Amino acid sequence: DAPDWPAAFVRRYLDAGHWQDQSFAEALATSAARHPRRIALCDDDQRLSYADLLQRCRRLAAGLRQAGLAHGDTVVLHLPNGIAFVETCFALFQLGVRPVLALPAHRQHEISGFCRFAEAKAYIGAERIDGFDPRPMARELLASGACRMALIHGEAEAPLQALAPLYQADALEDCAARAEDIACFQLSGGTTGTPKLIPRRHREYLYNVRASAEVCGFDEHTVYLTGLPMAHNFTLCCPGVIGTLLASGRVVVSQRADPEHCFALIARERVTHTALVPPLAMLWLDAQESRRADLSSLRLLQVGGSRLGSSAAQRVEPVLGCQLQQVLGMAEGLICYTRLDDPPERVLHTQGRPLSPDDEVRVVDAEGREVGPGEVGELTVRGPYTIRGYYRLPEHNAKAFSADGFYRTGDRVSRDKDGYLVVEGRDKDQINRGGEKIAAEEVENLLIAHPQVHDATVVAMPDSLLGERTCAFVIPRQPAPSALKLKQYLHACGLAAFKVPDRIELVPAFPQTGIGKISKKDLRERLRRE
Ligand SMILES: N#Cc1ccc(C(=O)NS(=O)(=O)OC[C@H]2O[C@@H](n3cnc4c(N)ncnc43)[C@H](O)[C@@H]2O)c(O)c1
Repeated sequence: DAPDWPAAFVRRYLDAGHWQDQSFAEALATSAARHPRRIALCDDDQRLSYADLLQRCRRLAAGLRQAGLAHGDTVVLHLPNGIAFVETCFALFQLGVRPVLALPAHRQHEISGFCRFAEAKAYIGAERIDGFDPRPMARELLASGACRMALIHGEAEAPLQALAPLYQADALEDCAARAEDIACFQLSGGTTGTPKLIPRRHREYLYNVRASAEVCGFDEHTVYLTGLPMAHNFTLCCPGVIGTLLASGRVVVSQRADPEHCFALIARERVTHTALVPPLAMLWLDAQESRRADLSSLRLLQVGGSRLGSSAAQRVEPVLGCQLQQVLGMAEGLICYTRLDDPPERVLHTQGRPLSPDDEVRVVDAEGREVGPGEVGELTVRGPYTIRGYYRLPEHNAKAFSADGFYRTGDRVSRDKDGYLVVEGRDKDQINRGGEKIAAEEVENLLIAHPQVHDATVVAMPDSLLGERTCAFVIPRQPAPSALKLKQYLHACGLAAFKVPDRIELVPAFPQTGIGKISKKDLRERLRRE
C-alpha cells in the first residue's frame, strides 16, 4: 500500500538521529509548552496563543472522533489558508487520521479522485475557497458515495455538516499516532494529473521540518507569511508553517500573494520570512506604488517551485532588502537549499545543495549512466525523507522508482564543483531545434533582464523541417516592446543565433498550475492546435 524504507535504511536513519520518536501532534504540544502564551497564529482578526491553539486542536479532535473519524481513516482536507487549516490538520494528526492535502485550486475532478482513491471518510472544506463555491461539489460527493460525510467551515445546508460546532467538545488529551505511521498524503506536482498521493510519515516529515528550519535560520522571532497555499509542501514543511510553529515563531495567514495585500501585511505584522514561486516573486519585484510599504522587517525570501533566474535573483536584496534563498524541492522528498552564508555565485545561479547528508543524488543519462561533472541528466534520489512509492500505486511505482529505490524526478539538472544543483527544467520542457539543444532558462533569463519585460517563458512547437522550433511567451511592462525589438535585444546580448526564439508572443499572462507555476504544457498545447 505504502512502500516503506528497507530495514537497513530505517536503522541508519534512526542511528544518525534523523528520525525521532514523536508524531506531529506531540511535537506541537512540546513547542506549545515552551511558549504557551505567545501568539502562534494570526489572521486579520484572530490571534491564537500556542496554548489556545493546542486546546482548540484537542477539542476539535474530540469532536471529529465523535463525528466518527477513527485512527487510520483518511479525509480530504480542502481549505483555504487560515487558522482552521492548521487546527484541522493537527486535530487529525492527533487522531491518527490522514489528510489528503488538496490545493485551493483543486476542483471536482481532483477532489472526487482523491476521495475515491483514498476511501476518504470525510471531505472537509469551506463555504468558499479560491473563488469557488465547493458546496454543490460536496453534496455530489455525498450523493455519489465518494465520501461518507462532508464537513464545511462556514454556512452550509444539509446534507453537508458544520465543522465549527465540533470545537465545543471536551479536549482530547491522548494521541493515537505512532512516529512511524503515515501522517498525511501530500500530492504530486507533475504535469499530468490527477495528482498522486504521497504518503509522508511523522518521523521523516518532521526530520524534513527540523532540518529545513535549521538551514533557514528559523527561531523564536520568525514571523512567517503564507505566500503560497498552506497545503503545499513548500509552505507547510520547508520549513513552512509547521517549521515556524515548532521553532515557536508566529505564522501570519494570507489567502493572497499580490504585493498590494502582502506588503501591507508585512508592515502590519513585521513579517520576517516567506516563500514564493518565481512568478509571484516577479510581482513583488515589479510592485510599483505598493513598494512604499515598510518592508524593513523582511529577512528571508525563499524562492522555488521553478527556477529563479539570475536576472531576477539579483534584484531581491536591493529591492526588498532581504536575503534570498533558492530552493529545489518536491513533494516526494528531496529538498536542496542555498545556505544563508553562501556567496552570490551560489545564491544567484544555483538551486541549492541537498538538505540531508544522507540524501543520495544520482544524475543519469537515458541509458542509466551517471553523467560527468557539470553535465546535464535526469535527477534521481533516495534519502531519509524521500518516498519509496506512491500510495496504492504499484503499477506506476514500478516505473517511477529504480530497482535500488531511487525516485526518478523527471527533472534535468547538473551539479557544480561544490555539489549545488542547477536545474535545466523538466524532461518534457526540453527543446531540440534541428539537432541543437536549447536551454530555455538561458533565453528566459536574458529576456527577463529587459526593462520592459515582466516575465518570459520559452517552449517548443512542432516543425516539419527542424522537428521543433521555439516560441517565447512574454508578459511586457509598458511601453511594451515588439517581438522584433526583443530579437534585436537578444542579439545585442550575445545570444547564439539558433537560440533566438523563432516566434515571440506578447501576452498579458501565462497559464498557471495550482500554486502559481507557469504551465508550459498548456502553452505547448495552445501552439500544437494552432
Ligand atoms: N522547500 C521547498 C520546496 C520547494 C518547491 C517544492 C515543489 O515545487 N514541490 S512540487 O511537488 O509541487 O514540484 C516539484 C517539481 O517542481 C520543480 N521544482 C521545484 N523547485 C524548483 C526549482 N527551484 N527550480 C526548478 N524546478 C523546481 C521540479 O520539476 C520538481 O520536480 C516543494 O515540494 C518543496
